[PDB]
Amino acid sequence: SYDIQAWKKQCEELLNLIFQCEDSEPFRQPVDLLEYPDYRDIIDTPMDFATVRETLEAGNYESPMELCKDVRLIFSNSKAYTPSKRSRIYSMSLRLSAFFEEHISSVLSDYKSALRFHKRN
Ligand SMILES: CNC(=O)N1CCN(C(=O)c2ccc(COc3ccccc3)o2)CC1
Repeated sequence: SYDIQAWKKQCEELLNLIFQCEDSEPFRQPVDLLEYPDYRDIIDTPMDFATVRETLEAGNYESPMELCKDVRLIFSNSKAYTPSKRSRIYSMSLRLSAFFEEHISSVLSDYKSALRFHKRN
C-alpha cells in the first residue's frame, strides 16, 4: 500500500470525523482573550482544528507527522491551561486525543512504509 500522497485525504477524513465529535467544539476556533484574559500569559503558540485544516488545504504540511505535531499542540495547550485535571474542557480534550491517536496511527505507519518503499533500491 505504497501511495506516498494518500495521508492527505486520510487526514481530511479524520478532521471531518473530529468536527462531528461534540468533544471538538472548544478546539475548533481560537480562544477569545475577552473570555480568557490570561490565555496568552500561559500559551505561547495557539492552535485549533480550523488552523490545522486550513494549513492542510493550503498545501503547507509536507507529512502527516507535521499535522500530528500541531494536533498534539491543541491537546498540550489544553493540559497547560486547565486549572484542574477535572475541568469539563480538559476532560473533552482527553477523549478527543484518544480518538485522534487511535485513528492517526495507521496514517503514520502507511506513510512511513510508503517512503521506505520509495527508497528501497
Ligand atoms: C474557543 N475555545 C476556547 O475558548 N477554549 C477555552 C480554553 N481552552 C482550554 O483548553 C481549557 C482548559 C480548561 C479550560 C477552562 O476550565 C475551566 C475551569 C473551571 C471553570 C471554568 C472553566 O479551558 C481552549 C478552548
